[PDB]
Amino acid sequence: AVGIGAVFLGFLGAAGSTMGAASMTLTVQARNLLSGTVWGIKQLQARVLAVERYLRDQQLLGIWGCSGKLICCTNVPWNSSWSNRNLSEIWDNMTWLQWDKEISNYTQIIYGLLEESQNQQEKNEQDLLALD
Amino acid sequence: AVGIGAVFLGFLGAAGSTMGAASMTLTVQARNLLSGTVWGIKQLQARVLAVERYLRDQQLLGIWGCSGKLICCTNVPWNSSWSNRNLSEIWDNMTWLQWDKEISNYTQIIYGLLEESQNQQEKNEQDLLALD
Amino acid sequence: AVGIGAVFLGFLGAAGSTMGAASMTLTVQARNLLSGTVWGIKQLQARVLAVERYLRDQQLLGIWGCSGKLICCTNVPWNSSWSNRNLSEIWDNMTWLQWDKEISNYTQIIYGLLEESQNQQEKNEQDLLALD
Amino acid sequence: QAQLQQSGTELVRPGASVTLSCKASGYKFNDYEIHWVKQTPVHGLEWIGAIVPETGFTAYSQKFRGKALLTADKSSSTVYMDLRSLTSADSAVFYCSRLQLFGYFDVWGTGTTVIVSS
Amino acid sequence: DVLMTQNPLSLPVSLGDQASISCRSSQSVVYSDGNAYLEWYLQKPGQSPKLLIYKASNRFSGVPDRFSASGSGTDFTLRISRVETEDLGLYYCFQGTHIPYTFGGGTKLEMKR
Amino acid sequence: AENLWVTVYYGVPVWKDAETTLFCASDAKAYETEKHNVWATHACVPTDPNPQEIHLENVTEEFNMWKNNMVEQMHTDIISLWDQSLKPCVKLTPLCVTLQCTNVTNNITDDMRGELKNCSFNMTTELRDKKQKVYSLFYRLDVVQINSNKEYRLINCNTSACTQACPKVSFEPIPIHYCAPAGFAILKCKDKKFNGTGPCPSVSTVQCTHGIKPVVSTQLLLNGSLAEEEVMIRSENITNNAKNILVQFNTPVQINCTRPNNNTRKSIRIGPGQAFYATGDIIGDIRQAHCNVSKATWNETLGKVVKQLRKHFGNNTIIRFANSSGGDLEVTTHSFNCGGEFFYCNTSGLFNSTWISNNDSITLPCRIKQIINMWQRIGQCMYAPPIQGVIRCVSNITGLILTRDGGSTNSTTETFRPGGGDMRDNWRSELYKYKVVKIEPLGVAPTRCKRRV
Ligand SMILES: *[C@@H]1O[C@H](CO)[C@@H](O[C@@H]2O[C@H](CO)[C@@H](O[C@@H]3O[C@H](CO[C@H]4O[C@H](CO)[C@@H](O)[C@H](O)[C@@H]4O)[C@@H](O)[C@H](O[C@H]4O[C@H](CO)[C@@H](O)[C@H](O)[C@@H]4O[C@H]4O[C@H](CO)[C@@H](O)[C@H](O)[C@@H]4O)[C@@H]3O)[C@H](O)[C@H]2NC(C)=O)[C@H](O)[C@H]1NC(C)=O
Ligand SMILES: *[C@@H]1O[C@H](CO)[C@@H](O[C@@H]2O[C@H](CO)[C@@H](O[C@@H]3O[C@H](CO[C@H]4O[C@H](CO)[C@@H](O)[C@H](O)[C@@H]4O)[C@@H](O)[C@H](O[C@H]4O[C@H](CO)[C@@H](O)[C@H](O)[C@@H]4O)[C@@H]3O)[C@H](O)[C@H]2NC(C)=O)[C@H](O)[C@H]1NC(C)=O
Ligand SMILES: *[C@@H]1O[C@H](CO)[C@@H](O[C@@H]2O[C@H](CO)[C@@H](O[C@@H]3O[C@H](CO[C@H]4O[C@H](CO)[C@@H](O)[C@H](O)[C@@H]4O)[C@@H](O)[C@H](O[C@H]4O[C@H](CO)[C@@H](O)[C@H](O)[C@@H]4O)[C@@H]3O)[C@H](O)[C@H]2NC(C)=O)[C@H](O)[C@H]1NC(C)=O
Ligand SMILES: *[C@@H]1O[C@H](CO)[C@@H](O[C@@H]2O[C@H](CO)[C@@H](O[C@@H]3O[C@H](CO)[C@@H](O)[C@H](O)[C@@H]3O)[C@H](O)[C@H]2NC(C)=O)[C@H](O)[C@H]1NC(C)=O
Ligand SMILES: *[C@@H]1O[C@H](CO)[C@@H](O[C@@H]2O[C@H](CO)[C@@H](O[C@@H]3O[C@H](CO)[C@@H](O)[C@H](O)[C@@H]3O)[C@H](O)[C@H]2NC(C)=O)[C@H](O)[C@H]1NC(C)=O
Ligand SMILES: *[C@@H]1O[C@H](CO)[C@@H](O[C@@H]2O[C@H](CO)[C@@H](O[C@@H]3O[C@H](CO)[C@@H](O)[C@H](O)[C@@H]3O)[C@H](O)[C@H]2NC(C)=O)[C@H](O)[C@H]1NC(C)=O
Ligand SMILES: *[C@@H]1O[C@H](CO)[C@@H](O[C@@H]2O[C@H](CO)[C@@H](O[C@@H]3O[C@H](CO)[C@@H](O)[C@H](O)[C@@H]3O)[C@H](O)[C@H]2NC(C)=O)[C@H](O)[C@H]1NC(C)=O
Ligand SMILES: *[C@@H]1O[C@H](CO)[C@@H](O[C@@H]2O[C@H](CO)[C@@H](O[C@@H]3O[C@H](CO)[C@@H](O)[C@H](O)[C@@H]3O)[C@H](O)[C@H]2NC(C)=O)[C@H](O)[C@H]1NC(C)=O
Ligand SMILES: *[C@@H]1O[C@H](CO)[C@@H](O[C@@H]2O[C@H](CO)[C@@H](O[C@@H]3O[C@H](CO)[C@@H](O)[C@H](O)[C@@H]3O)[C@H](O)[C@H]2NC(C)=O)[C@H](O)[C@H]1NC(C)=O
Ligand SMILES: *[C@@H]1O[C@H](CO)[C@@H](O[C@@H]2O[C@H](CO)[C@@H](O[C@@H]3O[C@H](CO)[C@@H](O)[C@H](O)[C@@H]3O)[C@H](O)[C@H]2NC(C)=O)[C@H](O)[C@H]1NC(C)=O
Ligand SMILES: *[C@@H]1O[C@H](CO)[C@@H](O[C@@H]2O[C@H](CO)[C@@H](O[C@@H]3O[C@H](CO)[C@@H](O)[C@H](O)[C@@H]3O)[C@H](O)[C@H]2NC(C)=O)[C@H](O)[C@H]1NC(C)=O
Ligand SMILES: *[C@@H]1O[C@H](CO)[C@@H](O[C@@H]2O[C@H](CO)[C@@H](O)[C@H](O)[C@H]2NC(C)=O)[C@H](O)[C@H]1NC(C)=O
Ligand SMILES: *[C@@H]1O[C@H](CO)[C@@H](O[C@@H]2O[C@H](CO)[C@@H](O)[C@H](O)[C@H]2NC(C)=O)[C@H](O)[C@H]1NC(C)=O
Ligand SMILES: *[C@@H]1O[C@H](CO)[C@@H](O)[C@H](O)[C@H]1NC(C)=O
Ligand SMILES: *[C@@H]1O[C@H](CO)[C@@H](O)[C@H](O)[C@H]1NC(C)=O
Ligand SMILES: *[C@@H]1O[C@H](CO)[C@@H](O)[C@H](O)[C@H]1NC(C)=O
Ligand SMILES: *[C@@H]1O[C@H](CO)[C@@H](O)[C@H](O)[C@H]1NC(C)=O
Ligand SMILES: *[C@@H]1O[C@H](CO)[C@@H](O)[C@H](O)[C@H]1NC(C)=O
Repeated sequence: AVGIGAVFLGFLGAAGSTMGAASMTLTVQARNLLSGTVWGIKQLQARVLAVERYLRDQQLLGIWGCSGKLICCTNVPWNSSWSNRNLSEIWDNMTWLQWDKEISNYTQIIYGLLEESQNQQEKNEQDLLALD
Repeated sequence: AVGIGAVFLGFLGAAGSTMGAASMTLTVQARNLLSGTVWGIKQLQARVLAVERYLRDQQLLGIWGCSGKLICCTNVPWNSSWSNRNLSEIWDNMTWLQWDKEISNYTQIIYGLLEESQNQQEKNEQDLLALD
Repeated sequence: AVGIGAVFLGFLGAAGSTMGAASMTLTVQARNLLSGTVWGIKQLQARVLAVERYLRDQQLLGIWGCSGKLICCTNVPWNSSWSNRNLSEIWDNMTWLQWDKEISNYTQIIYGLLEESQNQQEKNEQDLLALD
Repeated sequence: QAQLQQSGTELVRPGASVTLSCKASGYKFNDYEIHWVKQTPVHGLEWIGAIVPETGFTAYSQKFRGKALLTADKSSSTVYMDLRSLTSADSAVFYCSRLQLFGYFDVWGTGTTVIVSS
Repeated sequence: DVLMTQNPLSLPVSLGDQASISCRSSQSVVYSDGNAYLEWYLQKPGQSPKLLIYKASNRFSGVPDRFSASGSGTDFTLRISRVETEDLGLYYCFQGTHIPYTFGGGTKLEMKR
Repeated sequence: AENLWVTVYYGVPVWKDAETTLFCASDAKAYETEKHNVWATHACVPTDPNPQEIHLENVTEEFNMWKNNMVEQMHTDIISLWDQSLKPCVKLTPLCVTLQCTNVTNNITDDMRGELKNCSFNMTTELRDKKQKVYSLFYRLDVVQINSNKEYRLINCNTSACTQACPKVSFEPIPIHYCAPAGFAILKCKDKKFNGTGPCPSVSTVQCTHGIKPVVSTQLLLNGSLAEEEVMIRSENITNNAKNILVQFNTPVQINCTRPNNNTRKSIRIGPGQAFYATGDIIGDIRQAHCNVSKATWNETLGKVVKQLRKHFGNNTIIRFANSSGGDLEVTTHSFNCGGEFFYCNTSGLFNSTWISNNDSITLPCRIKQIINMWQRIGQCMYAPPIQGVIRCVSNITGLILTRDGGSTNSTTETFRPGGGDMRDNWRSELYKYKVVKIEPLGVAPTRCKRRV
């Protein structure tokens, strides 16, 4: 038998699993994002829009200093205001859908903090490079 | 009041400011680059061309070893022939438009030097990795 | 005279040269990949498909931890099963076409090994970052 | 020495929950995934669920989804089933079995005869 | 969903003869990878099920050449030659490609005296 | 340790409700010739075989078959396919001419008196300076008298010119699969008692939907999917009588429709490369078209739907079935296409019953038309060429489209009448279990990581 693990390795197969376990199948969704007269026009528009969305996401990741990485550790400390929940709870009980629902309110704040942290790190790198 | 700083943070808001100050709003233009029957065909062609231009710029940056960075320090020394101007002058008096007008002549030379420097650094990395 | 080196620096100019020598003209092909009613529709479809192919290749490279690099050294050891051939033979006698013909069978195995190695390295980085 | 050990017989009242076990020994626990099959004479052999100890992924079948709760402990190399709301139809023999990706049920357990009676 | 039909319910056979078990799938079992994961399992009275053949063609581990399986897609058949006393038990066919997996109806091998 | 930091994840399995442009897929076998079909699409890519369906454990999703997209898209795609299949065909502008019609008393039955007219008219030939006197048989529903002599004209001549359907193109529906593009997923509700709206505890993700046949009909869903467990009553707002009630059967009801007339086709050259396919003399007796359903099977099915409706309208309620109140022929009759012929059947015998709180067949007569106004549009009419021989088709009644009448106060009686006309309800009966979501691969979560300086 193939086994039920292949299901876990399928597209969105870990959507119901704990986010800690779902963190091991990021590449599946990441690759699915680029999978590949009026009807042709509509199909082409959809493809172009998908490409634009992927490029915007990649540009954001690069702007945070996370270019080329699927998991990127940052310098922004976690605020208890966003979520006072424990680490074990988050990474062994909840799923990414539940977590997204919980933290959807603070997402823009976190994005701005990441941008500011990357800018500060870039200028600190440039200033230490003003010193060496 | 919102304040005049939000104007500085707008698209091209720093076009008239000193390049030293304009260096702190690069992300605005970088993000604007990806902002998002005959009429539909023309719009789609424009979008595809914009995507192609952005990808060409990113490929160039990567070819210089500057992938994912908005400010990238390099190993290519600055030639006095390109501009004998001081550092304070450049980064506290001129703007990026004036500077582009001044150095438009040597841009291809600088690009070739950056490519050669990145190739040399890559092969030196590979050769030190031939030694470790 | 311009010299025969400019031919070596042309598109596919090193296709017949030894892969060791052809490794010094990767940027030419890399840049050519992005070079730039029914007829317009077909041209637009071709351009979109080219962009999608380039983005898929870049995503693969990033998934292997090789983002932004044309030559990327990895942690995956070379299996003698794939090719028992020597190093001098490969990099001073054969060409990339011959080598591709030889190793076409094991390409997917190597790709999977690269993905697994990058995942292991990413989680080891995250775990050492669980320790610092 | 790959072997799977499970409890022999558990007698409980209807409407209660029972916790079985399947001890994995003699082989790396992580690599294989443990499946369970019931042995009954009326419904035949049926697959209940299968767990991967690494990620904890739990796959079930609609024929026993819900009440069936499967848990594992990596440290002790154990897989358990917690079956709730038992009825007379649940009295059967449960075999815990191991499997590998694109593999086969090479080794099985001794079975666990469960009786639902007050 | 994948109904695993096994016939006959009982398969009388004399010692040293050949017994054939037929097992038909409702739909195709071939997985995307190209392999068909259909397995035959035998349960002796008082013993847990034992794997016999995996992939519907490969022998589990030095199982007798008597135990040979063949078929394709919808139809799969298991053949047992030179029936011995140790072959008594219930034969079950099982497919392992589509979730939920299912077991065969079951064939009861009966030796003849 | 207590100091937690933001970690960025790309590829997270999270999604949101979204609308996109799904791409159709058709079975590979459909590519074996038979390119002459209204629904045969070159755009539709071959169906990926051994389709994979991943079950999402512990996932609960909110579905809404009534606000669902991917039904409007299906309607638009079907309409566009219909128009595309009609572009190359002959435009019947010359057919808008005076006709000298007379009754066909040629071994007709009492129920077919005046239904067919024998009309003679002058027609253009392949030469611009020559005219031909020709005759054709026209159904009374297609000709209107204009006022001794008796002159008629085609019903459409004061609205638009009809486009003759290409005789080789087939109207037989073929399954069509809708597939999600990159960055999107299709979620299927696997609950077998799902009433079309609200949470769905059992969910799965599929690359493409099941093959949905674009069957066009009214008052009766034909050749559709069947409920797995029980008859399903689905409505946007059951209390609101203005909302149609979609009924899905668990077992099909066979309906046998035939056109017993042995029709003869006649080709008339309208111009250079233009042919008009007229109806010649009918070989044999002339008899009414009709459809048959089993009396006992229909009674059992009606009892079951009544049982399921009482759950919404109280146990001690009188449930009545009545025929359509009125409207155009399309909505007041069970419309459908049977082997290229368009039927309009009087279902007054199917919906004639009152239910108290505690080998025969039903023959319902049908009428034929050749001028067709599809999709409730005006100004785009299609002329259906006649078909030689006897027409016969067998279908399954897999559901109903009902409408409840507004009662004063609580009159302990509810009367339901057949409805339809809007084909979006026909697609909605097959796409109720599907929804489209957009992936949101970017996720930020606390981890005990920190980056370097
Ligand atoms: C619900 O679903 C049911 C079943 O899917 C469906 O009933 C079926 O409808 C189709 C379409 O009308 C029927 O197919 C037609 O069948 C007749 C009869 O012959 C068939 O059956 C015999 C005996 O089984 C077979 O031996 C034979 O091979 C056929 O399968 C055919 O005469 C029809 O062929 C003509 O039309 C085709 C349209 O594509 C053409 O491709 C074909 O070439 C034929 O046209 C040619 O000949 C014509 C006559 O000479 C001529 O006028 C044309 O110009 C052309 O030259 C067609 O294959 C099928 O039999 C039905 N099955 C049953 C069991 O009834 C229901 O219609 C459907 N309900 C709804 C509402 O959609
Ligand atoms: C719809 O209405 C049209 C009218 O336009 C009908 O078509 C006419 O049908 C009648 C009756 O079938 C036809 O009359 C018959 O014509 C046959 C062919 O005509 C040739 O032969 C006659 C001499 O007989 C010539 O004058 C003529 O120019 C042709 O060369 C004749 O063979 C028939 O004669 C037979 O019957 C008569 C009856 O008295 C006998 O005396 C004869 O000996 C012989 O047995 C007969 O005359 C007429 O031709 C048709 N006209 C056209 C234009 O088609 C359709 O039938 C009608 N359809 C329906 C469904 O109602
Ligand atoms: C959908 O289908 C239903 C039935 O399945 C139709 O309902 C029927 O509609 C007709 C009207 O079209 C009703 O009228 C019946 O007409 C018969 C024919 O009438 C001719 O013959 C009589 C002489 O017998 C002449 O007087 C008359 O002028 C016509 O020339 C009548 O014979 C019927 O009368 C019978 O019943 C009455 C009442 O029981 C007796 O008194 C008579 O003696 C005779 O036995 C009758 O009048 C018919 O009744 C309707 N049927 C039902 C069951 O209600 C729908 O109209 C149809 N829908 C559409 C849109 O067409
Ligand atoms: C098709 O075209 C023909 C030819 O134009 C039409 O026939 C013509 O019809 C008119 C009027 O019906 C005829 O005029 C009448 O002639 C009679 C007989 O002499 C006379 O008594 C009347 O007072 C009137 O003048 C005309 O003669 C006739 N011509 C021919 C050659 O037949 C025909 O009506 C058109 N329509 C159809 C359906 O054929
Ligand atoms: C299909 O099934 C869904 C749920 O399975 C039905 O929706 C639910 O309908 C009930 C009432 O029938 C709603 O309860 C009501 O809630 C409101 C607000 O809390 C309250 O004020 C009312 O007194 C009543 O308790 C329930 O909220 C609602 N759930 C959802 C998710 O919408 C739906 O009515 C069914 N439709 C059909 C046609 O069967
Ligand atoms: C499903 O349909 C029913 C019936 O159409 C809806 O209930 C109706 O809701 C309207 C409000 O939109 C009620 O009208 C109001 O009535 C009160 C008291 O009579 C009056 O003071 C207001 O000015 C207004 O006219 C109507 O009475 C009520 N009828 C019934 C039978 O409930 C229901 O809201 C619909 N459900 C959804 C989810 O839309
Ligand atoms: C729908 O059902 C009606 C009956 O409700 C069918 O009408 C019946 O059709 C058969 C065969 O076409 C007729 O049989 C004939 O009977 C006479 C006298 O016995 C015999 O001499 C003929 O050789 C032929 O066998 C029958 O008379 C006729 N009427 C009745 C009342 O049975 C109709 O055919 C059905 N149509 C469909 C599409 O199911
Ligand atoms: C609609 O038409 C179909 C034919 O395509 C009818 O099915 C056929 O119905 C006849 C009955 O006249 C069946 O013949 C009978 O078979 C039984 C055994 O099932 C036998 O005991 C009888 O003596 C008789 O020979 C025939 O088998 C059946 N065939 C199929 C494929 O269904 C159907 O009854 C028609 N339905 C209506 C409502 O008119
Ligand atoms: C729904 O069923 C009712 C009852 O069966 C139908 O009512 C009947 O409708 C017919 C035709 O509309 C009436 O026929 C009569 O025809 C003569 C012919 O000239 C006409 O002069 C009369 O004014 C009348 O239309 C029949 O009398 C009538 N019967 C009753 C009791 O109302 C109704 O037509 C059916 N509607 C549909 C859409 O099926
Ligand atoms: C809808 O249902 C009604 C009632 O179930 C049907 O009306 C009934 O039709 C039958 C059949 O003709 C009538 O029986 C006949 O009565 C006459 C005397 O009037 C008798 O001479 C005949 O031998 C036969 O027994 C019945 O009286 C009549 N009842 C009523 C209240 O109208 C109606 O035909 C059905 N309509 C359809 C389209 O099925
Ligand atoms: C209308 O409803 C009838 C009855 O529900 C449908 O006929 C049924 O079609 C299915 C699928 O084609 C048949 O199952 C098949 O059986 C054969 C063995 O004969 C098996 O080899 C296939 O793998 C499949 O399981 C089913 O037997 C058949 N029912 C009967 C009584 O023959 C029909 O498909 C529906 N659609 C129409 C009429 O358009
Ligand atoms: C030919 O058909 C016409 C109808 O198209 C018959 O004329 C009358 O039509 C009305 C309705 O339109 C009926 O109510 C009458 O019963 C019909 N007959 C009469 C005499 O008015 C006409 O009778 C039919 N026969 C002929 C020879 O023309
Ligand atoms: C409809 O009428 C046509 C008349 O053309 C019939 O076709 C004839 O059928 C007979 C007997 O099968 C043959 O001997 C003739 O050669 C046929 N002629 C033609 C031109 O095809 C046809 O069979 C009739 N249809 C039905 C159902 O009775
Ligand atoms: C956390 O949020 C509070 C409230 O917005 C704010 O005052 C504080 O500065 C934040 N701290 C960090 C580390 O983000
Ligand atoms: C600067 O430019 C001059 C003139 O082109 C050239 O000779 C010299 O090598 C250049 N030096 C550097 C460091 O670029
Ligand atoms: C540039 O800096 C030097 C510092 O030694 C100074 O002498 C010179 O004047 C400056 N340039 C100008 C244009 O003043
Ligand atoms: C090399 O290939 C052989 C045969 O597939 C395999 O057994 C071995 O593990 C491989 N080793 C490496 C380092 O890839
Ligand atoms: C590869 O190098 C080894 C060095 O020990 C040598 O013995 C061998 O001959 C070389 N391969 C070939 C094909 O000569």
